[PDB]
Amino acid sequence: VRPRLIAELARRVRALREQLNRPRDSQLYAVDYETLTRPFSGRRLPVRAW
Amino acid sequence: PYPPLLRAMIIAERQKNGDTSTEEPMLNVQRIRMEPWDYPAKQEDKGRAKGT
Amino acid sequence: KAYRGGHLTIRLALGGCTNRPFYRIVAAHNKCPRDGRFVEQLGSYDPLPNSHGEKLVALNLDRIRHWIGCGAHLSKPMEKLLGLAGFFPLHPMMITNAERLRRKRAREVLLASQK
Amino acid sequence: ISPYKDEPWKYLESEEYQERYGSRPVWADYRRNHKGGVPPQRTRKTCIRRNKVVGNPCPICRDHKLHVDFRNVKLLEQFVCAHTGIIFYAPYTGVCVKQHKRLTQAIQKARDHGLLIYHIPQVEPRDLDFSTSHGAVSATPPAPTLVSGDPWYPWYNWKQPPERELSRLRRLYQGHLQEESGPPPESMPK
Amino acid sequence: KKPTFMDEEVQSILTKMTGLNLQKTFKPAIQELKPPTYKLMTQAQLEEATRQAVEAAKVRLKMPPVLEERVPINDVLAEDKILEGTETTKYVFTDISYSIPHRERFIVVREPSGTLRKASWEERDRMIQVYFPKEGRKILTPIIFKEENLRTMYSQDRHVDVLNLCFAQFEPDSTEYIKVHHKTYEDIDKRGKYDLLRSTRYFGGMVWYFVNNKKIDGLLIDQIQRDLIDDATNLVQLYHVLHPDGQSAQGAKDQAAEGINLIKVFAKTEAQKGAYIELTLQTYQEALSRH
Amino acid sequence: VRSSVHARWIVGKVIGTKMQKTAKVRVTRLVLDPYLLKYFNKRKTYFAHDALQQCTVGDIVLLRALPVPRAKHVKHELAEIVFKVGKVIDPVTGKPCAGTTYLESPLSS
Amino acid sequence: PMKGRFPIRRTLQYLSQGNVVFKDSVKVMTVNYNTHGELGEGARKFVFFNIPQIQYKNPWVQIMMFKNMTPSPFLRFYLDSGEQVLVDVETKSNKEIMEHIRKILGKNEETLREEEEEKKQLSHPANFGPRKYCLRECICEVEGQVPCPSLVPLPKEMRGKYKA
Amino acid sequence: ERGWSGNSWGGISLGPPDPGPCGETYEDFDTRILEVRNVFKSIRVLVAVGNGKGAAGFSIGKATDRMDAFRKAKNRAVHHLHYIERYEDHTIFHDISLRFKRTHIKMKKQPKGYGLRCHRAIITICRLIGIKDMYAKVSGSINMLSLTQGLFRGLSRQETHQQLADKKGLHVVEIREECGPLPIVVASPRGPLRKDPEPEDEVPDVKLDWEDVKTAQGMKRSVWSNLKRAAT
Amino acid sequence: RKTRHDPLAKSKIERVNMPPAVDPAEFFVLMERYQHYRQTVRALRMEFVSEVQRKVHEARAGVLAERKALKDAAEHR
RNA sequence: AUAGGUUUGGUCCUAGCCUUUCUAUUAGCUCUUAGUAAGAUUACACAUGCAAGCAUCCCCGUUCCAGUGAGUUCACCCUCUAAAUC
Ligand code: FES
Ligand SMILES: [K+]
Ligand SMILES: [K+]
Ligand SMILES: [Mg+2]
Ligand SMILES: [Mg+2]
Ligand SMILES: [Mg+2]
Ligand SMILES: [Mg+2]
Ligand SMILES: [Mg+2]
Ligand SMILES: [Zn+2]
Repeated sequence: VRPRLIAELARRVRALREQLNRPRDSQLYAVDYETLTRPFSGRRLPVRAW
Repeated sequence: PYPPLLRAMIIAERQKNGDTSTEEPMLNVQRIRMEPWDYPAKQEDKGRAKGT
Repeated sequence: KAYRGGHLTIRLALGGCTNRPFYRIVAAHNKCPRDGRFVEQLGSYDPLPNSHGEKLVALNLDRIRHWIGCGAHLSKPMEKLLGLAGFFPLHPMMITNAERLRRKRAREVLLASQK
Repeated sequence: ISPYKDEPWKYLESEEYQERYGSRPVWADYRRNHKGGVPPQRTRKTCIRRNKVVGNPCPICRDHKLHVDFRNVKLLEQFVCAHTGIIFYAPYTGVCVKQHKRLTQAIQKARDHGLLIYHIPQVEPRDLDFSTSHGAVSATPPAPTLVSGDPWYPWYNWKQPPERELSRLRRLYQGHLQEESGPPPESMPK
Repeated sequence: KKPTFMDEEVQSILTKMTGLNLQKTFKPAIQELKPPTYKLMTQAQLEEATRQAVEAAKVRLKMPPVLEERVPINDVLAEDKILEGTETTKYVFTDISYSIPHRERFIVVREPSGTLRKASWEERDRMIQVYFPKEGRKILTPIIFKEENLRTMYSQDRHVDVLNLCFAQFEPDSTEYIKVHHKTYEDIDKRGKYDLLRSTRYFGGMVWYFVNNKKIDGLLIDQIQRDLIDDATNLVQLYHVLHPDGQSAQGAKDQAAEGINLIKVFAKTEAQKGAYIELTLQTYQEALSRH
Repeated sequence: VRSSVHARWIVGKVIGTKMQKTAKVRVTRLVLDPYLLKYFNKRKTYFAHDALQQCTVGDIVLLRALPVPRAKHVKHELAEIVFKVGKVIDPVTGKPCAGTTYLESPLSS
Repeated sequence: PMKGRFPIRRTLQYLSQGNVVFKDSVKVMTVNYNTHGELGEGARKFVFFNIPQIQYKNPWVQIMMFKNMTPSPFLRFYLDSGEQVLVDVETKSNKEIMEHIRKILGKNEETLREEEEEKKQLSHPANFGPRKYCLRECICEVEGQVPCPSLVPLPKEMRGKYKA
Repeated sequence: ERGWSGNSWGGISLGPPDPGPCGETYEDFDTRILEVRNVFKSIRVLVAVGNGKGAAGFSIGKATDRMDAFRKAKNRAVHHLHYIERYEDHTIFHDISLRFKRTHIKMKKQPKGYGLRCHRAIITICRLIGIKDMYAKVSGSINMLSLTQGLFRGLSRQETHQQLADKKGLHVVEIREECGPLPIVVASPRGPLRKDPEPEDEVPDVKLDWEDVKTAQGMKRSVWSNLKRAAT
Repeated sequence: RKTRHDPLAKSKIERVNMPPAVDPAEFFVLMERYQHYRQTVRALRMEFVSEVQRKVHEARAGVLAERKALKDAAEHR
């Protein structure tokens, strides 16, 4: 089997970059009260919570 | 009580094996405690939104 | 084949032809296709009434009990079928639908009386 | 027009049939026209197309007095092997597919009516034990609910919720409420 | 107690009365044929092969048990009135677990009214044939069993074929099985066709029916005419043990009747056609003396 | 359950002894020819651990599977020497033999 | 004609006529026999006629043969436990050898019947599926049930084209 | 009616043989042409005759005119008749494998209703003989004269059940699958019967044919075998 | 079906899934019915699990299996 | 293969080619109705519109289903043992 080292390198780099670029609670759980959407993702909250 | 068909099978097997008890087959539900759907869950096991 | 997560479920796989459905009650991985690979066939269900006016349901109850005891889930139509068989309690939604149909027919009868 | 339509079997003990065929099968002298030494593996579909016969009609279609009927047992026997009871395949006798299907149906009907003798084997019993004592075929003791006329479980019946719970739900679903439903009809409305 | 049809004594009497004709028992079947095989055999080897064939014939002639008509199944497992009117057709639920005897297999019906009940015998048989098909059985009753078709079969002297079809189609304790067997026996008795069932597994059942219905005159006549005097005497003895309180048995005890004397006492006491029995017996005795 | 090696017990002939504490053994099995329906010998090479170096080229040995492979190709060990090359002891009578003749007569004891 | 002496040996019927199914303990069978000498004659026939049948019925059992290594012919069986079973076959006929090995290390007929019954359970007759696995494809093949639309067109009322 | 083909002489009937100089009539015999060949001009014809009851023969006739050749061949054939033994007057007594020169013929006894599954010339000759059920395979050179000669030799050298019983001094017992384990004695020795049984041969040293075995085991895949054909 | 890399449809940018209207009485009765049904079903599932594990234990180290193993070992001896 | 045609002035033998059988695709010409099944040549490039949401916010899902046959002994059995369901 030909070694697949680029895959391992990519996996390790992605893991490192995810554990150094963690989004914080202030970013993840912020809300725009006028539109009731998460600015981090843009996804609208369910109606029953508005 | 057991469901009708399952109760019938339990009784039929009981009679086949020679036992002639008249006691109804019965399901214990004491150990099945019904938790309200809004009871707090384990936050430790919950995931997190991935950065992107 | 390894699926990410998933579980065994007892469900209905559709066979037959156009306008003529037939169901095989099978235990299969929930991620597998509806009519694809399965672990074991646990019965059948012909939804069309036959020449005797009957809907035939075959249930391999020993194997159904075995697979439930092995951690298999159940699709809602399968739960309703087992409720009709008397193997399970009648599903809440069957009772609710029966009550809703009763109320609708009462409304229709009241309309007829009003007219 | 044949005078034997109502009673086809008559044609087989008429002297005309004896002159034409004698004691040999009605298909004995027939021969298919084809290229090569190996014939095609199916016969023609039908010798009669829009009330017109083809050049070489098959044994059944060449004689209009021969009627494929389940009561014409003597004719049907000529298309069944007397030593094995197996219906000859169509290229064996040269009958077209239509008449072969008709003969097969007639033979099956004659066998089902007891008019054609066929081998009926002797089989073993379905079950080893003939007891009828099991609960599957005997009577199961009625459950107490079945005696008392109650549902199998109490929750099968509608119970009006308390007013406090209904008010709590009306507070929870402000502005998205539908008309409150009372207890359902006790029986199915007719 | 009164003997059963499976009693070893009754079984032995009926086995000897049936007979064992190898040529009839192993008549050439009309089926797909294969080239025969050939063996060089001594006299001893031929005798051993004949004995093995006799054993195979004995296995083939084993008598089906005679069963009483099954009682109808009328049992309600539940009455869920909430489901009434929600469905237009009944549901039939068959438990198809492999290792269960078919008479211990749970088959239930959910009716449109909401009643969960047990299946009837006919429904049970139909479902078992649906899911566990048996060679020779059909889901729907064949039309051969109608009155006119069975009359045709009788007119062709194909009674054994009718009984084989009945055995393949119906269960022994079913109403249809009992009715068809009884009508075949009645035809045989009415037309003196007892030899048709000899050396078959149905002769014992036919004899049992005749004895239990007190109509052994025709069979006794046939046995006397075929010079099977031992069979007739055994038939009379079986009649006596089945009906030990009848006039015939008491007369046989009183007169110490044995052998042909038993037949004479039966003809004088409890024969619907005793005069013709006496005539045939006298003819048999006269021919025996002449020979 | 006791081993991860497929071949549990195998009889073979020693064909090599040039490795340290390892015997190279030739094992033949009978394989059916699908077309001819005749059984032919199929050969496979096995490395067997021989701690004492008691194996000689040409002797018939029994090999038992190791619980786990001790090397890339060494998955078995020498359970015993069934037939020492040129030093066969007749298992039936227990006497030494040279081919089909008794070196020591069975009657001698 | 078929090549070789006794070509019947190279037929599947002959190979399946074998009656020795070894227990699961037997792993290896060594057959030591002599090419010459009347006393081992039966053993030679055992190699000629019965080893193919034994191998056919026991594919995973290693069978190995040895010639003219000992004064007498013998069989040795090696078991999974490490036990070895020695069977002297000198002065015996090949039938005697077959019967002996069947008796001492062969599965009895009861166990084989139990295995066959266990096999039967896998092919459940009530299961519907391909002919390769099931007696029937679909419930439409059962008499009295609604037939396939391929053969019998369904009435206009139960078809979606005329229900819409 | 046509022969094996529309333009072929083979299979054509020539009618009954003419009354002979010996004074015998042959109205119960039928004649069939097997081959017609130009000899370089004259004509050589191979014909076969038979009464359908085991009496059959064949002959070569050479003449400048075809009809004279037919007559010569037919008249000579009636005076060189074979008698062919038939098992139950419908088939042969046992399988026959023969080679005449380079032509191999392998014939198999078959049950009733099997019909004649044979080379067309063999079908014609079997109809003349009265054999109604048989299988035959012809291999090697397909030479009509050699085929006819080999067929007649093989059919004339078959051992009946009675001959086998007299030779071995034992009962010949027939086992039929349709008749169960019933032993049917088809032949018994006319002389005394041996009290010693035949050696129960564990494995007979019979020469098997790879075609028969391959057909039995299911590795014969020929698209030409077991094809539907007209009744023969 | 779409993968997580496929963009959302432009026709669905402004879509709100309005929750369905609620009937208080039926809602409450349905909640109670689901609770009771799920309790019964969990009891049945636990019984089936106990049955399965019991069958496994009986197959591996049951009295019948022990006697069979002893008989087989002896008969081999 | 139940075989057949074809080398020579002729016979026999050997030997190839072809015919007869059954499927699939495409082409010509010709085609009425009903039911069912199946349905790009191309791992070439793609306009356009849809194919993943749900839900009192967290999460969960979008790693599935659906598609293709480019590459190609990763698929099967045993041992061991994660993740997952109960
Ligand atoms: S295959 Fe069953 S309906 Fe078509
Ligand atoms: K969610
Ligand atoms: K590919
Ligand atoms: Mg022409
Ligand atoms: Mg050629
Ligand atoms: Mg030329
Ligand atoms: Mg076209
Ligand atoms: Mg784990
Ligand atoms: Zn026609």
